[PDB]
Amino acid sequence: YAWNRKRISNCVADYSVIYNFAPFFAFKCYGVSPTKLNDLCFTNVYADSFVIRGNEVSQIAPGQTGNIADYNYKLPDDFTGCVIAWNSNKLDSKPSGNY
Amino acid sequence: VIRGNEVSQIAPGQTGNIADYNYKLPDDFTGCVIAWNSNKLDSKPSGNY
Amino acid sequence: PTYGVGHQPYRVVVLSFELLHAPATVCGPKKSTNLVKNKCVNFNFNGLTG
Repeated sequence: YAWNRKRISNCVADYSVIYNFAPFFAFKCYGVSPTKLNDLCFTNVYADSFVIRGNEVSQIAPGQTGNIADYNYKLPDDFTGCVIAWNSNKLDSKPSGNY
Repeated sequence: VIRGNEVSQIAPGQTGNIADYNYKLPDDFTGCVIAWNSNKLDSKPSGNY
Repeated sequence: PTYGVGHQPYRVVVLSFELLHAPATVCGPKKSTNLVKNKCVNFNFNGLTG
């Protein structure tokens, strides 16, 4: 509900170093492909960060309703971006409870 | 033996590092791709180098 | 072994098939049937039904 947006502009970006930074399986993308992401030039890119449960990662898709997608983080129907998701149990969980 | 991030690259039409420098599948490929995790056999605390 | 699931080892074994352009050398366990002629019949010649 209080997710942060960071503006990225006026730089060159290499997208082959993403896989060495976070332990995710693969990209999921809408409108583009991750293989050809380094073959063209953009205007502006933004980054969003939040943490949700494993049952609500399906609500980070366009045209989907639910709990997170209806009241916390709604995506456009013409979304042309790529969403990365990975598991983090050693940093986002505590034996006493990460509240 | 490949990394877990390179499983999707073993397909026709894929580009990257493994698909362009180690192992490339043809566009007219007709077969089955099998991948399973091997964290017990191919992993060492000092590293499987 | 303490790494994440994205950096975990994977053992990949792929199979590449070859379509029927030669005499077939690998086939399944089905028993053959004696040939019949001059009758309306269903056939299966090395996987080619009809």
